Amino acid sequence: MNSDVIKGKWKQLTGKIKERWGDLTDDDLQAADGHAEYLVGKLQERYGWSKERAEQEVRDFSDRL
Repeated sequence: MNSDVIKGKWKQLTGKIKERWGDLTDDDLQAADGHAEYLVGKLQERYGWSKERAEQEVRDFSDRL
């Protein structure tokens, strides 16, 4: 039930993440770490939510996968 498929298809999902969250910079996504915790980091960097709120939206994107 718990698997980070985001880090696997990261450089592919980048465009879909930029589509999902327009405020997220593709260049910032297409960097390094990739895995879920990096989405949270960029969500904090760009937006600035609570990690729990970030988790929810990240898993929302994971649901779309």
